[PDB]
Amino acid sequence: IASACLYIACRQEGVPRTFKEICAVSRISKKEIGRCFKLILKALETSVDLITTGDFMSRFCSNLCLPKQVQMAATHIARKAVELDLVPGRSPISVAAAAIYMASQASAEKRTQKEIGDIAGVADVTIRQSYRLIYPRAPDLFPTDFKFDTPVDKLPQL
Amino acid sequence: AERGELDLTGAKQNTGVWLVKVPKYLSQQWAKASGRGEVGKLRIAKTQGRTEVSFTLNEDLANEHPFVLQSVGGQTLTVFTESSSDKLSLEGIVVQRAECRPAASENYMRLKRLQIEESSKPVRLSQQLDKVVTTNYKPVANHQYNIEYERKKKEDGKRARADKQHVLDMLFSAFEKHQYYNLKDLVDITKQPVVYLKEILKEIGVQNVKGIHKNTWELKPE
Amino acid sequence: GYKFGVLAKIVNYMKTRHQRGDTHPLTLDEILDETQHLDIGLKQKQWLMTEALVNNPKIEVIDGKYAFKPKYNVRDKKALLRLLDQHDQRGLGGILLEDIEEALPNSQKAVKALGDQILFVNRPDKKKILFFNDKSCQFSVDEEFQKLWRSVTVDSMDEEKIEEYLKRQGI
DNA sequence: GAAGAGAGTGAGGACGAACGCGCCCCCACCCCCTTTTATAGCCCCCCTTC
DNA sequence: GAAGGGGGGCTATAAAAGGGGGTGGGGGCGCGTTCGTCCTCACTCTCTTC
Repeated sequence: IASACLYIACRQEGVPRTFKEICAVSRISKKEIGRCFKLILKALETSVDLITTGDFMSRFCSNLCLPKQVQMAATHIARKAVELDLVPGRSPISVAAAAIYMASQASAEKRTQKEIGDIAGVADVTIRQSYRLIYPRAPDLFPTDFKFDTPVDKLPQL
Repeated sequence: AERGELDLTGAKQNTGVWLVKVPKYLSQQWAKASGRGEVGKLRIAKTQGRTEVSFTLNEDLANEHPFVLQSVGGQTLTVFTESSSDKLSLEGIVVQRAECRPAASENYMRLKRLQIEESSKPVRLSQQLDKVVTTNYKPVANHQYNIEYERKKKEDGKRARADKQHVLDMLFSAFEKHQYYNLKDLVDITKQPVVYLKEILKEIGVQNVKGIHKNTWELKPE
Repeated sequence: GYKFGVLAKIVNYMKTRHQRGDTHPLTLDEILDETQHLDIGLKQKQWLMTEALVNNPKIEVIDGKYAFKPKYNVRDKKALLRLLDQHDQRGLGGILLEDIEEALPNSQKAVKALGDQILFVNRPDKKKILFFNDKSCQFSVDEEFQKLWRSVTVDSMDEEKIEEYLKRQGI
């Protein structure tokens, strides 16, 4: 119950932590926290705003030690990708992780898929799937005033 | 003549031995090979009214150690050995004490500093981190210990309700080993559900109050 | 079990056999057959014959053979009333309701039929103790009488004051 | 006429019953187990290519 | 031996069954301290004694 309450309190305050992040600090598994999470909402008759891809960019990018411009580029990519519906049904975390990878590979600081997965808690396969979906529209997603250390045309293909 | 007897023959012969205090580096060099049968030569020179003792390090070993004698009248020292076959003996009696000193003064301390620094290698100091560690509490769907424990429980499965006759036979058979059993321990032996086991135990068994630890179940129906 | 497990099954099998309604006695060897204890030790065969089957209060020695003891156990309303009467007459004490229930099947019918003849005392653990209702001298009064009687505190008075009241009122 | 053991009183030291302080246990109460299903994403293990 | 892909699994969603297992709340119950009860002892009067 406490782990779910901690998750809900984070969501209510505008700084969500993913179920995996709450699980890492608790002996309770993600499955159990999610079960308690839904029950608490019914019991309290409350609701939580739907999470967005940008709700985790600050934590993920900072934890990856990525420059601020990369963080802004990743946020723009993730927001645009959802706007363009290039990743329908994908989890916001996966979209954010893919956007971070796309932004990271376009700057001097390059992070592997495993590195982005560890902080974000998303398996590299899921990042690979999301990255493949947004890769075709890479030039459009990137901010117009973005300095490409690696040209968009030469971004990793996979 | 017994195992604890000490072979005091050396004392009878009044054999004389010398006790020498030497630094580690001299012994460390000897310990390097320690099997060549040679580490150096001990040279003693005597004059009309003065005697000097000095030791020379082997040339191969290196790739002057003056000796100063000490008074031995203030204390009596004897040397004995413990044989591996449990046969203790007295090697002899110390007749003179000497000390080994380094000939060099200035550059010698350099080796001492390295020895101190070498002794400081195991010594450990706190280290600075330029960046904050972010690999702690990494997001995980379920803890590795939790899933392994669940896998073991799932594989093992829940205990089944065995027929009363089989359970009764097992309970009676185990009664021979010990007079009284604990409910928790008895469950492990029988490997049956607690509720079912208690009902079977209640049908015949009873619990006796003991003032030493607590009331425990007794397998004897009477 | 060796020297201890076999006897338990004999008692259990004997108890179950009586519940079927077979009052006929059974021999030691006969009982062993249905209890899968044919390989019982010889010294246990004599031990059960000499000690276990006689000292126990539920074993009756009839014509050499052994039979249950339903007579001692209460199995009728009249026996239930008689047992309580003897307990009161001899001052043996009450009997827990659970003990009567197991001995007397459908003890509720007998208990309700006797009605007030049985005095029930509720233990802290919900256990009921049955006592004979000695109808020699009875005295029941209204509740408020006891309330007023309880209102008259007497434990907090000394003997001198208690006895002084007698001469104070002139009695 | 002149003085010993013993006891009241003052006053100090050791051990048991009661009060906690929890260790353990027993007992409700709940959740989990299982199967079925379509769906979608996410994730992990094994096989394959280089 | 590193990395990608295929196959498989986990999760939620209802509902029902019956029973094992985990868990919170009491309830009798043994063990480490604490105070009162019991016991011990110094300093004098006293009846009795001489």
